[PDB]
Amino acid sequence: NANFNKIFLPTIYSIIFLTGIVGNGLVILVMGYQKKLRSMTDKYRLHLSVADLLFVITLPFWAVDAVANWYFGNFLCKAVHVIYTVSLYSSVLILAFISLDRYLAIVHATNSQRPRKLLAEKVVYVGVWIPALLLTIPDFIFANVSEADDRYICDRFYPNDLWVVVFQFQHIMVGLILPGIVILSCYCIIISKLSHSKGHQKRKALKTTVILILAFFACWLPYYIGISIDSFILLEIIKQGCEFENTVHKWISITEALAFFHCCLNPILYAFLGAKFKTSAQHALT
Amino acid sequence: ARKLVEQLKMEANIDRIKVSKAAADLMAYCEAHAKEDPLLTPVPASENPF
Amino acid sequence: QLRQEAEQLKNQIRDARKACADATLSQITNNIDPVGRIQMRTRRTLRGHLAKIYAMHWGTDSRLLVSASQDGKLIIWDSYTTNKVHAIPLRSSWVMTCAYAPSGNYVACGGLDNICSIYNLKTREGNVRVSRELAGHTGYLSCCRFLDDNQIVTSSGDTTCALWDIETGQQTTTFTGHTGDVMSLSLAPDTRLFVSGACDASAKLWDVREGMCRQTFTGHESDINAICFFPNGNAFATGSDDATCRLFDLRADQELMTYSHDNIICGITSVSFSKSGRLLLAGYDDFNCNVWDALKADRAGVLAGHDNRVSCLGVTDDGMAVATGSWDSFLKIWN
Amino acid sequence: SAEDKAAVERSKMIDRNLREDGEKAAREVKLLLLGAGESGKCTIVKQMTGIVETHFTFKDLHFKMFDVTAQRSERKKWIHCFEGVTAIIFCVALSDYDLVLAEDEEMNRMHASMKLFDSICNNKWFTDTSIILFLNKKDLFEEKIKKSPLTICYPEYAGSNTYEEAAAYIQCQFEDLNKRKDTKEIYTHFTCSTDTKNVQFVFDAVTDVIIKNNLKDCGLF
Ligand SMILES: c1cc(CN2CCCNCCNCCCNCC2)ccc1CN1CCCNCCNCCCNCC1
Ligand SMILES: CC(C)CCC[C@@H](C)[C@H]1CC[C@H]2[C@@H]3CC=C4C[C@@H](O)CC[C@]4(C)[C@H]3CC[C@]12C
Repeated sequence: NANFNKIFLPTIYSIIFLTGIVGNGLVILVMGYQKKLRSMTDKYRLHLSVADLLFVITLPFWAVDAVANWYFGNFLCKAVHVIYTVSLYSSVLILAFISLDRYLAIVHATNSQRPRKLLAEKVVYVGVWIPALLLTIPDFIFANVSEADDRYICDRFYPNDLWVVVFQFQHIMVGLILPGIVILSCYCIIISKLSHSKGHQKRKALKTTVILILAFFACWLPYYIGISIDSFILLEIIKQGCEFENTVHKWISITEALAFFHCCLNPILYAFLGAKFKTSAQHALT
Repeated sequence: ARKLVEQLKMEANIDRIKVSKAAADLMAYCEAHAKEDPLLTPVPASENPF
Repeated sequence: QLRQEAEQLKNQIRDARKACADATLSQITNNIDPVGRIQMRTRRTLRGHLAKIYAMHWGTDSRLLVSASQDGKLIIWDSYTTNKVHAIPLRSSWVMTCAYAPSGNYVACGGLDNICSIYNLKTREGNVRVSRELAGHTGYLSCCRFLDDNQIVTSSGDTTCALWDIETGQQTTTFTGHTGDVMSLSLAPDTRLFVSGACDASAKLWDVREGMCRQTFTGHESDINAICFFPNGNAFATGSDDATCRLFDLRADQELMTYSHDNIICGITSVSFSKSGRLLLAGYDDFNCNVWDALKADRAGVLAGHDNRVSCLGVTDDGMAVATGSWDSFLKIWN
Repeated sequence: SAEDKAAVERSKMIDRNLREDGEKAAREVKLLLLGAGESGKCTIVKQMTGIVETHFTFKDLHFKMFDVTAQRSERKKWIHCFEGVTAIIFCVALSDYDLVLAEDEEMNRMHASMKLFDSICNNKWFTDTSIILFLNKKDLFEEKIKKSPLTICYPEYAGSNTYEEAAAYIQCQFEDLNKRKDTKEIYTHFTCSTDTKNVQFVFDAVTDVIIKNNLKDCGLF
């Protein structure tokens, strides 16, 4: 029933678009109107906010496509896919880099001031934006608009199923396993050193760290699972009827709509929770 | 405390003037040099170094 | 026995001061046209300091200035083009004052180290070197000014002032009489007298050549943090920690005008005048600077551009611009 | 106009030098020493004209120590210059309870020490600045307390005349004066004869303070 899709997905897309644009605009406005020097964690905030801004601005086209199928041309779909891929990969890579920086700052408190600066100023650029641009070549090559029945739809069109399987595996590998392992390892090492502490300031940070981990996986773990099962269907190793395929499709759509919430949750978690950012915003407002 | 008494005696034997005369002198000085004051009267950007 | 004589002398002084009080300033200044609301906009924003800024001083050419910070830096800027001309690293990073020689050849600095350092700028080799070091004060230095290339007058935290000799490095004259710590100092335009405002809520007028105090002015409730002469050299203005400013006249030997407001409760860190002496710039602890009216005692403008307490304030010789420096590590020029 | 280009190049060079100097200076640790009538500058100076700066290096860390016991001016007029130091080291003489000031015999010496500690701790400038407490002269205190009961200083003391109990009571009384329990911490250590634990204790306290500051800087809390 297309009623569910038409009445359910565009509304969520619009709400996510509004919340994300508001949050990222506020974060950019606060960061830009900063008179003092830029710390090692404000650059990460700027990178994350930019990536979320691109991911937010690529939403209205998907919302329209949900309402009325694609009629915007061929080049525009390629541009939308490229922007979507760039933002999606850059966001998680920036999150992993932030986790590594926090691990360096906490565990190696006194003898880690040069490694963090070098890591940011060079490795952020290289390892966040070069792998993100190199992964948009399939978007340039295959993302084309095609007419099916009386409708026009645009998405990646592979020659056969082998390319679909290998590219889905690459998507899973680059989107979940690597940033997931980095974030989990760094934050689990950080937590273990703050659990036995007695000070007040070492109990709030813990209460803020164990949240972040969840906010990653609870946003991303189900969605890839939906893909992980789906690829197994394409490999002819899972054998049930068309009902299983239909419910897998519905699960993937719903959970992707859920996972699109990172672009608006990240400003809440990585920026608005800290007291330093709130004080800076209060000075910037006045 | 002889030094304090001597200082008070030294600083007490002076001739003062009326407050009105000093106020009038200050007002006259302020009025006379009011023309040459870039802060009181804005200066056009042609002659503004900043 | 001496107490009775001192009380009688003080009573006679008060009676003489009250006798000469014919009419107040506000009574006879009511006919002049009030100045319009002053709106100054920042032109330059000098940056490069990494800590609080505690002093500044314009040059006599109205283009170069010097600023002292707690990061152990004394920077000579170029206000016109924002370029930094010099950046001298200090031996001690706890500095509270700075000065710029009238000839432009030397600079001075001092602070908690109890030593006034004179650095030479116009050197043949092009490298700034410590010209001289002056020691002998038993309290922290709070202000130091240049009479000429060979004489410097300092005020210390041991309730004393001193007139030195840079060539020999020895104290020439010592001014004593203050009870609390001396926090400010201002030289007369003719370099024949000066004033000192201390923590005993009183100001004193000293003669450089004679070496003896001439007049004493009182009327404040807390420590005096700043002082500045009127452009004609016949009056001065003081600011204290009880959120008020006062104007004293040497000839009348009594207070003339007071500047205060009910919305202000924090003290003044610095005061300055204008070229014609019509405006009384003052710096407050509430991150703001205020432009008063020296004749009508009415506020006429608020300069708000700093995120921290304003610590130093200055006006060029020709009055083209006003520079303010705060604990925000940023100087700002207003025109 | 080669003069303008030369001026711009010189400005850029000195700006780069200033940035390098600031980056180098931000890696150092700064400690401020406070004391009592004894000035609290006996053990720490030896274990390693107004303000005295002492530099040393322990475990690849540069420590600077500022002693201001020669500044007999108004403390209110220069105490804001030290806002931002890593920590304040405060010395208390344990074997000093049953003594009176030479200037004023009425006032107790340890009472004056507690008053000054309370004044320093609750200052508006030192809100997030931690305090490391060193209780000097423990052997003399142990030898003296047996002959002289600990009642001339604490009339409300009720316990056995034992060194451990009295030391714990004194430490508790000194730590009870803190009011900002949620923004600053107080570290207590009984100074020992060997010069291998005092600097180690200071190193550990500074490391903990640095970790707590990085928690705020990173935005975790
Ligand atoms: C991915 C996979 C699947 C599973 N199958 C198809 C995979 C082919 N291989 C057949 C194997 N199974 C056939 C039958 C069972 N699975 C159902 C379909 C379903 C949906 C998606 C998500 N894309 C991502 C495209 C990029 N745009 C992102 C935003 N777009 C928002 C629009 C709604 N989201 C659809 C868009
Ligand atoms: C379309 C895609 C490729 C655009 C990529 C733009 C990225 C690479 C750009 C956009 C804005 C840039 C930031 C703008 C300002 C600063 C402040 C500086 O002190 C450090 C670098 C930093 C944080 C930049 C890093 C690079 C940055 C994040």
